[PDB]
Amino acid sequence: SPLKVAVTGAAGQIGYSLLFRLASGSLLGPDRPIELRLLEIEPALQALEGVVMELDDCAFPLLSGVEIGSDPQKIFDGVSLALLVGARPRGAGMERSDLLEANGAIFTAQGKALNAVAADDVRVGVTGNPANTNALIAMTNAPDIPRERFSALTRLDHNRAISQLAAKTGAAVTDIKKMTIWGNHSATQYPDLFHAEVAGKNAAEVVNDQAWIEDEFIPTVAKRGAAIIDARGASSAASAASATIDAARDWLLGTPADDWVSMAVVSDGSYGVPEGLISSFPVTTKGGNWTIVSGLEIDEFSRGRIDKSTAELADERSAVTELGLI
Amino acid sequence: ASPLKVAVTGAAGQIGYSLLFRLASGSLLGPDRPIELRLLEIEPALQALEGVVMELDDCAFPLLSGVEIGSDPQKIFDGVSLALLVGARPRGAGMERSDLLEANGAIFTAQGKALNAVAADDVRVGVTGNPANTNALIAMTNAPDIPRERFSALTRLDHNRAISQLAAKTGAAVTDIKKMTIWGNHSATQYPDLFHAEVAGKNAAEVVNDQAWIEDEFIPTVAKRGAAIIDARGASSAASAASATIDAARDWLLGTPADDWVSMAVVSDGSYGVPEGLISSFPVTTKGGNWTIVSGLEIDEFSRGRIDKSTAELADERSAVTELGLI
Ligand SMILES: NC(=O)C1=CN([C@@H]2O[C@H](COP(=O)(O)OP(=O)(O)OC[C@H]3O[C@@H](n4cnc5c(N)ncnc54)[C@H](O)[C@@H]3O)[C@@H](O)[C@H]2O)C=CC1
Ligand SMILES: NC(=O)C1=CN([C@@H]2O[C@H](COP(=O)(O)OP(=O)(O)OC[C@H]3O[C@@H](n4cnc5c(N)ncnc54)[C@H](O)[C@@H]3O)[C@@H](O)[C@H]2O)C=CC1
Repeated sequence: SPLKVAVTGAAGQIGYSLLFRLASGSLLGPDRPIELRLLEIEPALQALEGVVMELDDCAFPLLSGVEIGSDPQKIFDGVSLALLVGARPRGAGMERSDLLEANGAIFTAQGKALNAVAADDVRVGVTGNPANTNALIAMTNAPDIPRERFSALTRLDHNRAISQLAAKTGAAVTDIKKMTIWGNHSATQYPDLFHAEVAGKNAAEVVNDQAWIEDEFIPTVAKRGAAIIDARGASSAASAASATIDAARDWLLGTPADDWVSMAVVSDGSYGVPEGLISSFPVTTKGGNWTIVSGLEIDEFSRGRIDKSTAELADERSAVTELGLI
Repeated sequence: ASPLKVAVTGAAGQIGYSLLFRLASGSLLGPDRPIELRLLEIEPALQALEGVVMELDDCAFPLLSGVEIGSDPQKIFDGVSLALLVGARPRGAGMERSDLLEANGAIFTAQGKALNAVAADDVRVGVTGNPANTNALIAMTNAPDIPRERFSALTRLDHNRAISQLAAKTGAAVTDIKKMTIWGNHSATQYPDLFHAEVAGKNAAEVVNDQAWIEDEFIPTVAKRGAAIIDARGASSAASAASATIDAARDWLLGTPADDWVSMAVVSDGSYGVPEGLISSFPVTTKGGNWTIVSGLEIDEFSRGRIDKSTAELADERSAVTELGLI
């Protein structure tokens, strides 16, 4: 039976990479058909028709059907996975608050729609920026969907961190395990080498260089989005779509034993992350359910960085509360 | 498995951007066969290419064993077993499709020589850049030490587009559609052949039962699909062209299903009255990196007319690149 998958922002950059991955089998593998439900805003519908034409022209055996629309209550109808990509990208004259203000209402409305018409088993992945806060907004506006069903994307941060570590250590990405991104999808994010493993050995022990971690690794990961913008002239697209795919796939199909991934999810207070925030944690997944990895010891350096990020998250929560978005 | 060395030219372009990430995540060889990407561009695009590689790196693809970038085809093609020649000017910005022949041909003269000098003995070469058939003809001719059967031009997009149209018309799913054939040139003279195609074990032309629909709607719709995409999106069909490039290479290397066949523009041995030595689209089955033209098909009158128009065009293009000294 085809999985009903809603994708918002389907005519934009990320969408133009993502839809073809989805329809070709990148999400659930070669034996699981997919129904795509694509949401856009009015002046993009024509372009969306174009995208659908290309989808048709790929002759994808797993693509059971495509519906397009501009009403979230039509498109989210009975969907089991909602990928909320639609939102404006970061502009050059924008402060973070500018983008937060620009995009939040989207998630108020979409959270309400999901609450009204989504399938009982729905999982909701939020890619549109600011990811964490937009997920908080959607979650809060869908009180009849379990709060655990909402996750903001920090998987791009996670994969970027894996890439940087792999490059530094001369290891293959398949040798890198238990990478963690803590907190916000922003320049305050904390990539944690202290619980990661490179080819079976503690990553911090392998790289043996605190000054590298602080001066090169962390800010290269944290500011990689900006670096991509500078090198390419626009924010990440194909890699954001790939990260969206990885996160949703792992969420639905489960994480490898002896590994974990980064997902921004609602905090119950674990690791001193304020309750109610959407914050990136190390998690394992099984049967569509995530579990925050337990028993980790948080060193003083890591604690300082994590707190910096959660402080930023709390500020964002206050800001959207003031705007009346939640 | 040891990483397959795959060259992709035009890597910083639109098709490239839609192609590389699917290649690196396993679309070509499946979940357990790593690949080494070797990416070729011209100098003004190298900076953009760096950005692309940044994104590739940021996907942390387990199958992507490594990436090399450069502008020297002798270096980038070194040891490759698959060369996907996507690099070439597209239509637009002062150029119509007919202008591409002279604009792009020399690329393939040069890359042909490069491949001849440095590619792995087992190399297969797929030409996407337009005009695809004639560019493949040029590449093949300038690589005399590589078997002629190793070169193929992409008609798989036409093929997939025709499958799409047929499935929509008949209310069938794409999995119902078998034995689609595109004959001839990847151009407006292409001939999508419903007479040998199947819709779930039924003759496709009979299922549609409407010769007027075939001639007046189906064929021109398939032919002009690129322009339709542009008119709708405001940008060209990069994702579906990338998808077709992947399909063709994948089926070439891994083989076609036993109940099916695909379209590939390959060198003609005179089969079906297609002048020898043209790179022309044929129905083919594939096994282990080799193609075989499907034999014994009865060519009806109408089909014959259309096929001959397309091969006539291909002959004129061959003559043109011969006059230009590209072969
Ligand atoms: N979390 C992450 O790792 C990353 C997040 N992003 C964010 O993802 C978002 C999308 O980025 P791009 O695709 O590059 O931008 P884009 O502008 O190319 O595409 C956004 C699309 O969303 C559509 N849209 C706007 N409002 C909508 C609504 N209410 N419902 C449905 N669709 C709507 C627009 O019409 C547009 O086509 C941006 O906010 C960007 O900052 C981007 C990269 C990485
Ligand atoms: N056979 C088919 O079904 C299709 C063929 N095409 C053709 O594919 C070609 C590429 O299309 P797009 O990606 O849309 O164009 P594009 O302009 O976005 O990209 C072309 C890229 O090729 C690069 N390039 C030029 N000369 C090169 C050389 N000697 N070596 C390496 N790279 C080189 C350019 O710098 C550019 O980055 C065009 O010729 C287009 O007409 C396009 C769609 C379908």
